Amino acid sequence: RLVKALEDIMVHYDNTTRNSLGNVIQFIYGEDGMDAAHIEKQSLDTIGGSDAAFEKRYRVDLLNTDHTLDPSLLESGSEILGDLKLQVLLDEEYKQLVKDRKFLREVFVDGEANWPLPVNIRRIIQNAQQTFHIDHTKPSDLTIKDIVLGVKDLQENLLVLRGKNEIIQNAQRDAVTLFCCLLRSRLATRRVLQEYRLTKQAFDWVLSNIEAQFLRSVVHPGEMVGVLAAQSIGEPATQMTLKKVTSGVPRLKEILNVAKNMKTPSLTVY
Amino acid sequence: AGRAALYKEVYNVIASDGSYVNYRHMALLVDVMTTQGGLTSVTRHGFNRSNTGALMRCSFEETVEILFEAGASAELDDCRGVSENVILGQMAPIGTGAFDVMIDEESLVKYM
Amino acid sequence: KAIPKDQRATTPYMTKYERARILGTRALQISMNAPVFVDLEGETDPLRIAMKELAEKKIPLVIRRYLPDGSFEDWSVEELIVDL
Amino acid sequence: VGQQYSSAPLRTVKEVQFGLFSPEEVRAISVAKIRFPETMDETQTRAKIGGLNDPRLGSIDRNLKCQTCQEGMNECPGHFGHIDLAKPVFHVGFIAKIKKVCECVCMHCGKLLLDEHNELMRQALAIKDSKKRFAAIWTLCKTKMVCETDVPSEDDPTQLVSRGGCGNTQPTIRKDGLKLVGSWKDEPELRVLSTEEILNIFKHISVKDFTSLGFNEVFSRPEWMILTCLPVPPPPVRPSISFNESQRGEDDLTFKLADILKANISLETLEHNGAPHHAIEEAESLLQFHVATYMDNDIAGQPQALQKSGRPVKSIRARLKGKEGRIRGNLMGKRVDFSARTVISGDPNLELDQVGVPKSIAKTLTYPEVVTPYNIDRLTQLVRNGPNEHPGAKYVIRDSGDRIDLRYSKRAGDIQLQYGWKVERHIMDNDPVLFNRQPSLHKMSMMAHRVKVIPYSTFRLNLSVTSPYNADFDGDEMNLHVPQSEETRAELSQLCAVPLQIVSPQSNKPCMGIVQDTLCGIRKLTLRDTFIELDQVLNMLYWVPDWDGVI
Amino acid sequence: LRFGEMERDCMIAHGAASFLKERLMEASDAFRVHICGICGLMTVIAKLNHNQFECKGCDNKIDIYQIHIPYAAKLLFQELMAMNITPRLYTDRSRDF
Amino acid sequence: STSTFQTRRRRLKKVEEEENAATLQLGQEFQLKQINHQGEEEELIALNLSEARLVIKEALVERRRAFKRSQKKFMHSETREKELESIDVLLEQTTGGNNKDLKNTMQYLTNFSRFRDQETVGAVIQLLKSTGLHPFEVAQLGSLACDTADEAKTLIPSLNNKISDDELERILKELSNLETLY
Amino acid sequence: MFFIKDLSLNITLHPSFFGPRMKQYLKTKLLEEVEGSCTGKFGYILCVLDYDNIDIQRGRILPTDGSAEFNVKYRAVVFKPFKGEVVDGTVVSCSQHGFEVQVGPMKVFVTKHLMPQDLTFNAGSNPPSYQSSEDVITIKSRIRVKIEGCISQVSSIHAIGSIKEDYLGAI
Amino acid sequence: IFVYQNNITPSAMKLVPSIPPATIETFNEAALVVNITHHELVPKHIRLSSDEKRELLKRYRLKESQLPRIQRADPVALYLGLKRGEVVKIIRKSETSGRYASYRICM
Ligand SMILES: [Zn+2]
Ligand SMILES: [Zn+2]
Repeated sequence: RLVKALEDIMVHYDNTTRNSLGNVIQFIYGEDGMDAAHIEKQSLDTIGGSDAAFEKRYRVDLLNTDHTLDPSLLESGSEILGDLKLQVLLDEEYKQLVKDRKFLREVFVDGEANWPLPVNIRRIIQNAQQTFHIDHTKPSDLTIKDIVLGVKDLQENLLVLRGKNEIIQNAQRDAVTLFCCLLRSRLATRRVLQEYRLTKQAFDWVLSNIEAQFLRSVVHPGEMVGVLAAQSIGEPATQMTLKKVTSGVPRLKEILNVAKNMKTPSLTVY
Repeated sequence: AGRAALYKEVYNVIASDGSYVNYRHMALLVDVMTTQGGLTSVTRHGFNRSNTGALMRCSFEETVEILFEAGASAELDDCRGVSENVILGQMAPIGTGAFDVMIDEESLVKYM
Repeated sequence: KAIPKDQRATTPYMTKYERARILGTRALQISMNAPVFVDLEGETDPLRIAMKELAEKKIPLVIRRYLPDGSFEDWSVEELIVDL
Repeated sequence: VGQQYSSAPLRTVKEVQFGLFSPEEVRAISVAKIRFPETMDETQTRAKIGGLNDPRLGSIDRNLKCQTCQEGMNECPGHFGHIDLAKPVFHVGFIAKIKKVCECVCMHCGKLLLDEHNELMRQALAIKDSKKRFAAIWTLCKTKMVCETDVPSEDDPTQLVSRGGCGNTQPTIRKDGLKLVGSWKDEPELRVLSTEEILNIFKHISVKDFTSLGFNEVFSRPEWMILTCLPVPPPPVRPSISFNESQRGEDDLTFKLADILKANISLETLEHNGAPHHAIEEAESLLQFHVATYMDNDIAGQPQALQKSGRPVKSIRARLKGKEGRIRGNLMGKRVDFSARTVISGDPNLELDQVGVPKSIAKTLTYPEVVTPYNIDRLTQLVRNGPNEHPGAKYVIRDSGDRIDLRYSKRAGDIQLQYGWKVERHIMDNDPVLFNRQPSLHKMSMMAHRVKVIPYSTFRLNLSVTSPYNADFDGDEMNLHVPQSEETRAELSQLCAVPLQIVSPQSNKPCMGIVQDTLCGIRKLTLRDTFIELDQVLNMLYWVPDWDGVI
Repeated sequence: LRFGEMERDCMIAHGAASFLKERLMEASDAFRVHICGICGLMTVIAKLNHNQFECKGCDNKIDIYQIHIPYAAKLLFQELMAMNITPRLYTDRSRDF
Repeated sequence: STSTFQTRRRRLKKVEEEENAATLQLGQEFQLKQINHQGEEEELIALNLSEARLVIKEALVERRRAFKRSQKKFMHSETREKELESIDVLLEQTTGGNNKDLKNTMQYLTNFSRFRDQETVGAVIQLLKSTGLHPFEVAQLGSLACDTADEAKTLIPSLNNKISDDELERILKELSNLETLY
Repeated sequence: MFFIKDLSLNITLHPSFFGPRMKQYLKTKLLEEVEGSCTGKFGYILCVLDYDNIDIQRGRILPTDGSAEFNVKYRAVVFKPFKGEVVDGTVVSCSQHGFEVQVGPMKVFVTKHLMPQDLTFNAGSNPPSYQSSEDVITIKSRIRVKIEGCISQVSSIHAIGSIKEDYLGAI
Repeated sequence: IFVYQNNITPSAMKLVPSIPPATIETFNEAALVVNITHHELVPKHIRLSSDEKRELLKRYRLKESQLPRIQRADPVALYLGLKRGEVVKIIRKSETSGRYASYRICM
C-alpha cells in the first residue's frame, strides 16, 4: 500500500514535492530540500551549556583587558584592543549567536543537540587543519572583518531555491535557517581563532568547501521521493521481529488504516 | 496539530524497534495522509478515490470495478502517472525522464 | 509556454538524472556512427567517448526542463555546471 | 517491434478517453455479422464458417488472410465482430447504476425529480465533480416518490409555480438477481421492469439532464449502459490451442459467446413463431444471464454458470482481477528476456561492485552491439569465434532485418561485417548488469555489478554487498537482468551501480559494511598485543593492490 | 525470469526511466498497433504494403497513427472493449495543464 | 502527412464535411481566416496564374543561388517558347527531377499566363484588391479572359450580387489593357 | 485557385547524419517527401518557397535509438481544384467517350454526353477529334472547362467537367 | 459572534445565512474554555489577503485545487473564521530546518 500510495510523488524542478496532479505535498522536499544521503549527525554547540560557558567561548569584547583576543592569536591583536567600530560587528555577531540560542531552544525543547544536517563542518575543518600544517604556536592573520564579513557572505551563497521575487527568496532564508545557526556556531570569531587557529588561507578554503559541499547536498529535481519514502518505512517494517500498549507492526497497521477503535487508547495529561 | 500527532505516533512505531528513519520519509507519508483535508487513509477506501486518473487506481484492489465506472462517467486520463506509462510501454516522467533532450544545431557548429 | 533565457529559475547545476541520461543518449548516438566532436585519445567505447565529450563540454545537446504547470526552461550541456 | 515498416507517423499515447460503446458504433466498427454459433467444420470440412470467429475477424492455420489485411497471425490484432441481440440486456457491472439512475428520474416523461426550484438542490448542482455531484443528487431523489407538477418558488409558499407534467407516482426499487422490481403505493403493485422499458426512459432523458448526472453527451450516455449490440472479441483475445489437427482446443470465452448466441436465436425464433406471450420472458432471462456472466461470474446471485465438469468459467472481469492477471500480473510486471537466475555464494576475491557470472550463462546471455569502426575487428573476431567458445557471439543482424544464426548458416566462419549491422555477442568482463534478490523492497534490492565471467555454476557476489540484498548462501537464489541499449546500460552504471548505493538515504548512513571473518578477523589483527613479522608483512603488503611499494 | 511490481518499484526508485521501459517493452511484450486519430481505437485496417489504411465507422484514411505498446496492454484494451468499455488512445493533449 | 497550422479538436464524431463549390465554401483548410506560423491571422492566399508563374520562378531561382553558396566548399528578351527552355533548366537544376507535376505546372502556368512583368502583375493586384472581393474571385478574375459582365458573373457565380455590372466591367476593361502582349 | 498554404512536417533523422551540415540534409529530405505529393486536404504540393528561411526549431531525440525528430515548419504553393471551378487547359487524349483536358498538374476529363449536342465525335480522324458546325476540337486545342466534380486518388486528382454551359468551349 | 450555553434550537440556527453580506458564527461555551491555539501541537496560522493569495499562486504557478486544504469546520479555521476560498499560511518549527512555511486553502 505505502508504495502504491506514493508512487507519483517526486521532487519537481521548482523544488516542490508534488504528485501526478500537481498537488503540492511539501513545498520543499523534507522541509529543507536536502537529499537524505548528504547528511550526518552534527552538534549544535550553541544550544547546550551553561549561560556561563557560552560567554567564555563565543564572547569577544575588544574593550577589555580580559575579554579581548590576546594578540598571541591575531596578528593585528594589540592594535585592535579598544577599536570601537569593530566592537559593533563583534557585538552584532554576539547578539546573533544569542538569538540563535533562544531560537533553537524554542524548536528542540529536549535540549538534544545532535541532529542530522547537510555539510559536515566538523570534518571540513579537520582537513583544513592538516592540509596547511597549521601550527598552534604562531598567530593568525585574519582581520576581524575578514572573518565576520565572510561568514555572512557565505550564508548568502547557500542557495536552495532560486526565485527572483520575495515570496520565494523568503522561503529561502527559511529552508536554511537551521543550518546557519550551526554555521554561525562553528565560525564564531573566538572559536575560529582560539580553537582552530585558521589562517586566511585555511579559512577562505573552509569557506569555499562548505558552499560547494552544500550545493551538492541539495536534492536533485528528478528523485522519485514518493516510492523512496514508502520503502524507507515498509522496509524496516519487515525486519521487525517480535511498557504495555499496542506497539509495533499490528500498530502500524492500525495507524495506516485510520482505525477508530484502537486496542489501546491511552492519553497522557501533564 | 493532528499531523504532528500522526507523525509523532508513526515515529514511535519505528523507534520502538531501535531502528532509525530520516524524518523526511515518515514526514512525507504523514503529509500525503493529511493534505487533502483531514485524515486520508492509505487504503482502498481513501487515497484510491482521489482525482488521480483511472489506470493508476486500476493497479490496486478494485481494478475492473474502478475501470467500469470510468467509461461510465467518461473520465479522462492524463498519463502523468507512473503506472499509466508503464502500462503503455512509454518512458515515464521520472528521474531520467523529468525532461527532454535536444540537439542545438547552433552549438553543433562551433564544435569542429 | 516557454521561458526566456533570462528570468531562468532552475538549478544552475546538472542533475544526476540529466547527466546520466545525456551520456547514455550521447553514447547511443556515438554508438550509432554519429559524429564525435572530440579527439579520441584512442578511446573506443561509446559511453567512454561520451564521458569525454561531456568533460570538454562539447556535447550539442539541450536539456528542456518541464515545470509542474507545463512551461519549461532550456539549458545547454555547455552552461550547466557539472559537480557530481 | 512487430517488424515491417509503416508510412504511418508514430506517436505516444498522451490521454486516455474512457467512453461507453454506442450500439451504433459497435456496428460501424465490426466486420463480422456473427449469425451462427458453430466454430468451423463447413460440414466437417476444415476452415471456418462465416459464422463465429472469422466471418472476417482475425485467423489461425498460419494463413495470411485477415480481411486481406494479410500480414498474418503476428501483426494483425483482432478485428472486432458484433452480434445484434434479440432484446436489450443489462450490463452486469452497470446494473448498480442503471438502478440508481431510475431512482433519480421518473418514467413516462423521463426527467429530473428536482429542479433549480428545490433549494437543497442548487447546492448540489454546483459541486463540480461528476463523482460527487451524483452521489448527492441521488441522495436527494431516492426519497422523492412523486413526479411533482408544481412547487413553491423563491417567493411565497402560498403561490405555486408550474414546470414539467405527469405526477405518475414514483416507485421505490430493489435488486432481485439480474432484474429490477418496484412497488407503486392501499396495498402495493409489484411488476417487473422490462429492459425494453428502462432503455426508453433513458433514451428520452435530457441532454442537460445527462450531464447534470455524472455523464457525457459524446462518450457515455446512460442509454448505453444497456446493451443492444454486442462487440465480439476476435481470436487473439480468445485464441485456441491445436493438438496438430483433427481435435479441438477452443478457449473458454469462445464458448460463453457460443452460449449467448444460442440463447439469442432460441429467443428470436419465438417472437416470430408460436409466441406464448409470457413463456418467452423465461428465455430472455437466460440471455440477460449469459450476456452478463460472459463479463462477470463472481456475483452474489449465486449460480456460477458452471461449465460441464463443474469448472467455474473465466468471466472477462476475472482475467483482470488483482494479481496474476493483466493489469497487475501482465502490465505492471512481466516475465522478461535476457535474464538468468541460479544460486549465490560468497567469494572474498571479487571487488565489491562485481559479480561472478558462470560461463554457462555468459554464453547464453547476449548483448546487441552495433558494428562500428571502433570495434569491427574485435567484433569480427567474436563472430569468427562462434557461439560455443566463450568470448564470442551468436547472432549477426544486417540492415535487411534478417537474423543470421551463427550456429548453423553455411556462412558461419565467413561473414564480413558492415558498419550499421549489429552483433548479438556474449556478456563479457565488465558489461554492467542489474543484479537482484527478491523480495525487492529497497532501491538496493537491485544494484548494478561489473560482470566477471567465472567457472562453476554460481553467481559469486562480494560479501559486504550481502546485507543490502539481504541474503545468505544457505541455498538462496538471485536474479540477473542484462541491459540492451547503449543508453540503458548508462542508466545502470550511472545510478544503479553498487558503489553509488553505499550511503543509504533511507537512513542517512552507509548501508554496507564488513562482516564475519573480515570483521571478526579485522579486530584480532588490530590489538596492541598483535605483532607481525617481516616474512608475512611483506605478503600482506603485496595483497593490497594499490600498495605504493614502500615497506 | 520475473520483473514484477516490486522490482519495478525499485527502478522507479532508482529513477532509471529508460531501463524500466526496456525491461517492460523491448525485452518482453512490445507491439506495434495502429489507431484512428478520431476514435481512439485499434479499429484501423492497416495493409502495410499498399499503404491503404481506412477505418470505416469513424471512416478515415488520412488521420492515422502508429504507437508502440505492451501487447498485454493491447489485450487489456481489447478485453475491455469486449466488455463494452472504450479505451481511447489519443496522441495529443487537448485538456492542457 | 504534412500537418496544417490549426489543431481542429476532433471529438470522435467526424461528420459534417460540407460541399466544395463556387459558393466560396472551401475545405476547412481554406477558410479566409487561416493562421500563419508566427501565430498571427492572415487573409487566404489567392494566386492567379501568371502570378504563380512568378512566385514559383522567384523561389526556384533564389534556390539555385543558395544552392551554390555552399558548393564553394521590366524586360528580359522575348523568352518565349524562349521561357520553355529557360525553365526546364531552372528545374533540371533545382527540382526533384521526378516532379513531373511541377514540369507540367510550369508549362501550363507559363503558356496560359497573362503577364510577364512583376510590375504588370503588380497593378493587377493593386487594382482588384480594392474590391473587398474574396481571394478566390480576386484570382479567377485575374487568370480568366472576360469581355462582358456575363462571361464573368457566370463563370464566377460567387460574384452575382457583390458588384454592379458596370464596375466589374471597367475592371475588365483595364484588364485587357494591361494584359501584356506576346 | 493556386494557393500558398503554411504547412509543417516531421522528419526523423538517424544519428548518422548528425553532422556539421545537418540543416542542409533536413531541408533536402523535406523536399524529397513533399514536392510532388498529393492529399485531398491540401491538393498538390508543387513547390517549397523561401528555401532559405525554413524554420527547423530544435528537434528532440527519440528514446530507444538516437534518431532525432524535427518539426519542419515551411510554406509552399499548393493547388487543389473544386466543383464549380472554371479553368481552361490543353487537351491531351480524346476518345469515343470524351476528351481529357489538362489543367495544370491535374487532368480533367469531359464526357461526350457532358458536352453539347451539335458536337459529334469523329473516329475516322487522325489525330482523333470532335467536330461541330464551326468548332474543331482535337489534340492540342485549348478549351475552357467547368469542373463539375472531383475525385481524390493515391498521388493525384482527376475530375469531370462540362462544356455545355455558356462562355465555355474552345478559345 | 453569539455564545450559547447548553445549546440552540434547530429552529433558530436556520436564520444565520439569511442576511448577506453580514456574517454570523455560533460558539458553545465549553469549546472556548481553553484556547486551542495555545496547545503545544497546533502551530500558528495566518489569514492571507485576497492579494497575498493571488500572489502565492502566481509564484508557485499553482491552480487553486493543487493547494493543501483545511476544513471549513477545522477548529483553527473557526478560531479565525475562514471563508470558502480564504487561504491560510501555516508557519511551524522543523527538526530539519527551524521554520517551514506552508499553506492551507479552504473548502
Ligand atoms: Zn485483418
Ligand atoms: Zn414523470
